[PDB]
Amino acid sequence: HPETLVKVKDAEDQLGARVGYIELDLNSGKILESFRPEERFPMMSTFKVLLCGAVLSRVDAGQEQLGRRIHYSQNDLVEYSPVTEKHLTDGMTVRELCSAAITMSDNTAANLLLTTIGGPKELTAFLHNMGDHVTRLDRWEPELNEAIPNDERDTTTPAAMATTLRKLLTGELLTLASRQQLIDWMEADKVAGPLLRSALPAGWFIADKSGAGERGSRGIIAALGPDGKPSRIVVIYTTGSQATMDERNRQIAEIGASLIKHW
Ligand SMILES: *[B]([O])([O])[C][N]C(=O)C1=C(O[C][C])[C]=[C]C2=C1[C]=[C][C]=[C]2
Ligand SMILES: [K+]
Repeated sequence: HPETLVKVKDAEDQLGARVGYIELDLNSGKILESFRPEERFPMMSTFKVLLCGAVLSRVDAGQEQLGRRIHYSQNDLVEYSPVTEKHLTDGMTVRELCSAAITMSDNTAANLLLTTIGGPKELTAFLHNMGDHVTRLDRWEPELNEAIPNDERDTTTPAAMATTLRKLLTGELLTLASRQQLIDWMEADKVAGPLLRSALPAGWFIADKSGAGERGSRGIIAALGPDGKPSRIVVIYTTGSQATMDERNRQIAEIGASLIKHW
């Protein structure tokens, strides 16, 4: 709905920065609304969903086991690792690491998982192989959140990310079991409350992943829909704002309220 673009444009005004937006029908894959669909933005933590997608793909092929335990040490701990810093002695299973990465956005968990699949190079190869030649991961946590202006490292476009998420969630790349496992991890959340979720009515379904980086970068990817069933994919990114985190959260949530209002 054009009224939603009014809100997206208002966000650019309020934040003094670029905002990328795309809304796709989950069933058909049809593009419903878009704003700067082909401009690059830092993915930030939203890449963690693509990461676990790749992990699940290996699980499907028998190259990995969700129950396999990964041991790590203090040397591996990077900034913001709420779950992993807690299990240094126990180690964590692949399944628990994807849960930590997606529900809490644990950064060390992402690095451990990246290692299991071959690193940023292999995640990019995975995406390229499935038809996405735009999205690219180049670095590890925490550097991949740098968001240097004009830098293409660790970026995607709203359009690239939206279609790739759609392929992972409803395409035939993953088995039904894995597709649901990925959706299940995205439905759980302890950090994206201020974003789309704050505008969502209680009965709605939402599977999402948020991201935050330097230079006011903020974003979220999600599959959502009324009455417990997702029916659309929404991707929103912004970078360059000097606004506070609460201000950025509010603008993204307002885009969500408009999306919901004109559903
Ligand atoms: B992901 O983008 O959520 C990983 N994000 C960060 O590490 C990060 C956060 O979120 C968790 C603390 C907030 C602010 C930041 C971050 C990274 C770089 C600069 C600012
Ligand atoms: K989530």
